[PDB]
Amino acid sequence: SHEQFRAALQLVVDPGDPRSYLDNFIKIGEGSTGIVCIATVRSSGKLVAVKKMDLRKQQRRELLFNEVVIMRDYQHENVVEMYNSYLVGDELWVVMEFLEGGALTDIVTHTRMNEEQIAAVCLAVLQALSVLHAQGVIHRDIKSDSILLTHDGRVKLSDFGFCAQVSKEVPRRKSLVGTPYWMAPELISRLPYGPEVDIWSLGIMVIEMVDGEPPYFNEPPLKAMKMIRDNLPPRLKNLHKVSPSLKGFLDRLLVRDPAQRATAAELLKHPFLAKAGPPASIVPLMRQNRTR
Ligand SMILES: C[C@H]1CN(C(=O)c2cn(-c3ccnc(N)n3)c3cc(C#CC4(O)CCCCC4)ccc23)CCN1
Repeated sequence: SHEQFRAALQLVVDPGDPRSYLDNFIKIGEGSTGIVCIATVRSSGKLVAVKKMDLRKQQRRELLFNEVVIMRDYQHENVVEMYNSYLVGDELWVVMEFLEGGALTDIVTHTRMNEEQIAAVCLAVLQALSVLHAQGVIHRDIKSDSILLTHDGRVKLSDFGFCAQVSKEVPRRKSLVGTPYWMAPELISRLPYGPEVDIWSLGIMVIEMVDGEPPYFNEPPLKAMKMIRDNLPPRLKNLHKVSPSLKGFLDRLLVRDPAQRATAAELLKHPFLAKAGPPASIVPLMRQNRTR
């Protein structure tokens, strides 16, 4: 029931009607079940990000609990910070840190990044993923859209709307959750899975950064999933010279067998991440800067 869901959600969100201390909502994104707005904290003038989920439009409701609960009080340099969560009418509102730099999707679909830039993104995501995996947090939506940047190029992991929590007692999830093109093969095959699905999704995002799009992106999503399930681990098709470290790096991420796929803590030591540039190397790629 809808009101049954709204009632349970009211117990886990913060109390209050946040429309009191926020105004000047500017819509900047749409996710098919919700939107995302820039808002102004009326008491300080600072800008925050506010995402509003239409409760009536959630295929499966438990996911909204995951994000608001798992992310409350979470602090990491490479993770977008959630300030508060509120139930407003038929919408869940998440008030979070606003990243003015926007998504990595805008960079990857317009220009090809150099290895120093790709290494910098990988390092930021892997640092966030290693801390999250250690606490049992599975992101389940790693892609370019889930990467947000500051104006000076700092990488922050975003969109924990599909995240989940595993423990020593229940160490695996089984929900069919994620974006079809970045989904791990064990997940598409409807097997139980753990944090290793994020490592595969990261490997697909490397292909994004090199090739501009994930494999099979021209195909409909259900077609891409059948192909991920049955085909061999993609390697870069963007056949412009790639360094051997990047080649060896991707070979540790895009492993069909999750038990053989490298973990986040293992990849933090990989030679490819030595290529990582400073956050400033991301800056020229952003739309506000790349045409000057
Ligand atoms: C096509 C797009 C549609 N999208 C958007 O429009 C989004 C834009 N932002 C922006 C943008 C700029 N700055 C910020 N701070 N957020 C989003 C943040 C989240 C999120 C989240 C959290 O889970 C992170 C951990 C704490 C709790 C909340 C989700 C979606 C968006 C998503 C990508 N695909």
